Amino acid sequence: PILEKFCFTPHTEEGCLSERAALQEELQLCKGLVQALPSQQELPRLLSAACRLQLNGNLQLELAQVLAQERPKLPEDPLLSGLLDSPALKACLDTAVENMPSLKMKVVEVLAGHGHLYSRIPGLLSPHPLLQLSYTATDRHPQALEAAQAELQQHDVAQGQWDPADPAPSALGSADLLVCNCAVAALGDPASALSNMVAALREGGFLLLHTLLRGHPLGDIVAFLTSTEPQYGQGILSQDAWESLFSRVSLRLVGLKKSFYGSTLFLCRRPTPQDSPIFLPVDDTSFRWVESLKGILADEDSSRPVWLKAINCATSGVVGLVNCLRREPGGNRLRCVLLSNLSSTSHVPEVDPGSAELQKVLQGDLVMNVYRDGAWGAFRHFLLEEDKPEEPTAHAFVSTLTRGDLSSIRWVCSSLRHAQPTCPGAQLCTVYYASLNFRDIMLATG
Repeated sequence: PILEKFCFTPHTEEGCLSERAALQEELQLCKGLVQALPSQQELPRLLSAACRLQLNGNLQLELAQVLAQERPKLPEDPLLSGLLDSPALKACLDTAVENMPSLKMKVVEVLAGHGHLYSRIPGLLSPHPLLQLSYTATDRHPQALEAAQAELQQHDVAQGQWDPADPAPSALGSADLLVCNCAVAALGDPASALSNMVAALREGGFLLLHTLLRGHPLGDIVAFLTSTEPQYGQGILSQDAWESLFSRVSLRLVGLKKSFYGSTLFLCRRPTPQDSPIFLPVDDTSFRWVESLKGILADEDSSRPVWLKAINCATSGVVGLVNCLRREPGGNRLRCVLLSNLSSTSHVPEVDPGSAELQKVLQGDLVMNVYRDGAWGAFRHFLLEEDKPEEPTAHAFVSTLTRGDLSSIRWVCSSLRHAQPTCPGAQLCTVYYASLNFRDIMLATG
């Protein structure tokens, strides 16, 4: 079985990877070499080689090319691909999948050869049982991404010839989701590439963009490097620079995921033609709102989106209601807004049409808009940790978790922790040395 956890997820989060210890050590290593102009990781080795040839007046040429760095191993560096291995990628992909009028998803990757997302993205969508995915990876040159062609084949992907700078090919046409991995890939120009992508992006689609932010320590460090290649430097931009860049192409930022050192992950949704939205209260306890909603959904001719908003009670289950309604005919109009605060001291934002928050969520236009404890977010599914739970216990018994295999033998908590069976004529005894007999081997062996 697929084991998951149903967790709340803020739309905008900061300091995602701060918990990781290895990433902090990597940042310390990279800044140490940067200081005064050391690890098995590729990026610290690259900086060590840059400092090695010259402590001063280093050739941009010599640091740029060096053995063990010609490979695109930077994306394999934990610092650069930290967020992708984090749950932020899964949350963004779930957000993209959820807000689709159809059950099929069309995703295209730009500069896929360097991005390498083609290997990682398709796996994360396997847990969705009904989702059907059509993946296509595009890179500037045919020889680019020539390696790993078997890795592409094992997944249901297609090659590409699109270079983002030029207008998108008609073959890609309209796609639900665009993934770039701009952190490692090189874009000719930010505004031009964004214009081309938004041209390729369908109406109401999503643009998932991964970038390193300028003005941050690691951002400045990468800015110093790759100075030989101007295109990569243009990819590195300020957070406000990216925010302004999105607006110019009329692309609205639905969500943002940021790392503690500076690596960030942008998610944007192409605006859809503004339509007057219906409003229906869904907090009535008598459930008489079903008839009112039943009538509205009946008029399938109307294309007005319908907003079910519950604000009276945090326990209202409108989330599942809209989840089930969307599948049924005429469900494309449904969109949810719920205010569920778990703390009384927390305040409730106003959802009046005049108020700003409702306008902002309408502009975002996401199906799920759940506000809890001062942050707009939506519930998401994450695979839970594989390791079995363990706790300190005074009572435990040796058990073979899998019959017939000795490698499984491990200590497990014992029912004696409760000691209810103890009674007069029976007593509990500590065990210092426990012997093994033939029958024990026969049992463990299976």
